Amino acid sequence: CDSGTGLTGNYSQDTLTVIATLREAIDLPQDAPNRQEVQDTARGQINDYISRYRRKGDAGGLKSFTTMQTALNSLAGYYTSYGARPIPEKLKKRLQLEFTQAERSIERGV
Repeated sequence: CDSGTGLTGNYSQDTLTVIATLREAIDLPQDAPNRQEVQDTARGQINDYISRYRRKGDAGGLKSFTTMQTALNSLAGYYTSYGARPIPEKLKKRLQLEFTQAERSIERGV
């Protein structure tokens, strides 16, 4: 589609920045009755990070990075035929688990 970019995967800031678009998609303001469209913009980042800036700081235990791949598969699951139906378990669970694992964990609370 458009593999390649200039991403630099700075660090943590870049980690939340990417998921931030995802977490915003699952529950974007009422100014976007198309959680799927906004997700499209995120897809670009994926190709950029995964298809241009895959390198980073893989300490060999990153629980967040592993989720990015777990939720990624789930995300695209919702965009399927654009099913405007209740967020499936794997979607909500992965997005919730990812949103929480992303938002909750990165938030540094527990």
